[PDB]
Amino acid sequence: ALSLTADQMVSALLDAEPPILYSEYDPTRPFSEASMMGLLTNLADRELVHMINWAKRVPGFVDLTLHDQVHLLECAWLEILMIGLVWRSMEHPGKLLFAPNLLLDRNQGKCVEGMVEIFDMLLATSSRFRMMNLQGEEFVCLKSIILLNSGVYTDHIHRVLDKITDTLIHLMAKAGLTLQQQHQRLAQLLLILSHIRHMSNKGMEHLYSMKCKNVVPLSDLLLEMLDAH
Amino acid sequence: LSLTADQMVSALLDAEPPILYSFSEASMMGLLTNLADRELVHMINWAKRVPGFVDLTLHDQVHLLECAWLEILMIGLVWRSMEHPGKLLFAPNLLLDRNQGMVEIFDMLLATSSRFRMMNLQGEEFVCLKSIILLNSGVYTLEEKDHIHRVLDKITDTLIHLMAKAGLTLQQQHQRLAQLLLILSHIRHMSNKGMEHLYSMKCKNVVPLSDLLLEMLDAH
Amino acid sequence: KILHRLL
Amino acid sequence: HKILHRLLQD
Ligand SMILES: Oc1cccc(CNc2nc(Cl)nc3scc(-c4ccccc4)c23)c1
Ligand SMILES: Oc1cccc(CNc2nc(Cl)nc3scc(-c4ccccc4)c23)c1
Repeated sequence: ALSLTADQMVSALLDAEPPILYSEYDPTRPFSEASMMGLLTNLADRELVHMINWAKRVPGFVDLTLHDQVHLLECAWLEILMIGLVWRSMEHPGKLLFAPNLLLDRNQGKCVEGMVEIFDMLLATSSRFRMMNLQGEEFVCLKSIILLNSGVYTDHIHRVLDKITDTLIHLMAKAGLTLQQQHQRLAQLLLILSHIRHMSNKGMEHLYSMKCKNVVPLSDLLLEMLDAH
Repeated sequence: LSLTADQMVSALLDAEPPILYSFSEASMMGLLTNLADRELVHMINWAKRVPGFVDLTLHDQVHLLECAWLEILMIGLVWRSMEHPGKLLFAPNLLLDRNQGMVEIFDMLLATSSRFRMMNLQGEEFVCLKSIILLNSGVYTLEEKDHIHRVLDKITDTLIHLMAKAGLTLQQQHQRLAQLLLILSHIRHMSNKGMEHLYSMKCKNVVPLSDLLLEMLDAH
Repeated sequence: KILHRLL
Repeated sequence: HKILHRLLQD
């Protein structure tokens, strides 16, 4: 973990990437607020299972106690789903690729009360990534940083986070960025994580309101994840 | 954009707001919200002295302060509570432990204070971090965005300059820079929680909230 | 808004 | 235990 080189760090993270899943989108019927939220909560639920497998393959994560592993995932899961969504929407300006069969524009997000506000932030993050030309190697480092950092303040984790910082710098130097450009781009990337936190908190409040108005039934897992917030 | 790193640091240090002075459940949040209202007035003057901020349009200045104000209050609170392990110094005459607390937020602030203490955060680094929060927190919600990002890069350069001047190796500079910026995600989280708490206070209409604070909620 | 006049 | 606790084991 702390003995991995940067290249080994990147290879392990790339090989751990979860698959892209399909939604239960039924094209025979129009969208309603309930059926659209139903699709997103069903997808998130199936993605969480693959998330767990992925987190076990993030170096340093298996070293933690089960309780600490639970806490980190409880804190970060929606940030992780969202940075994944933004990443795979990068090559679809103006749209969010929730799934290959669920590629939506903001007009479709207006179907769910309170959704377009979060939709617009995700679109803006995707545009930010596109203009910075975020690389897949950088993306997987950022996603692992979220897993380890978001719940951390609530030494080993910090040593692993430092290794990931080293790996980001190594990637940037390998790509030919000057020394000044390296620390500038590191800062620009890490500052986007503050916005991803923000969007996660809005989506968690949105999911809570969907539950509390009986718009869609949440799985037992989703209910416990919500409940930890 | 023409200031040296040392000039950036002295400008931000010069602009630092003063520390202001301030139980029941209603009375204590009366104190906190009364304190926060007085600090906001000073924050506005400080923001105007963050290099580059006055170059922005009035609309953009309003948006950035509307998004960031509680984050900025909160990092200030953490900073002055840093030498008081296990307590929050809301004011010199208002030093609280967690039992007096809200407590979910209280604990998050305390853990941030302990992280600053753990890394021995310096005053010069603190003022850079507070300017980053101001410029970053609403920049995602063309020429004006490039100017904010150019100023943001300048403050990064200034942070790195401070760490180099302190003797850190290149590897240590990059690691500490990342450590500091990741704490800003936790500050965003606590501000989000604190806004929700503030919103519940305005709904319960027991604690008096100033016209100014009521407009800051409205923006969120 | 108040923030407008304050700035 | 939490669903998540069990899933982390399987
Ligand atoms: O990888 C995925 C799979 C599904 C959804 C998402 C992003 N999730 C959202 N995105 C947008 Cl635009 N609007 C909304 S409003 C509520 C949520 C939400 C949905 C589910 C759980 C928690 C919160 C949400 C990413
Ligand atoms: O510089 C200051 C001056 C006063 C308070 C704070 C930090 N503010 C809080 N801290 C804690 Cl532990 N709990 C709570 S619950 C609600 C708030 C809150 C207070 C005011 C406005 C918006 C939200 C809050 C920093």
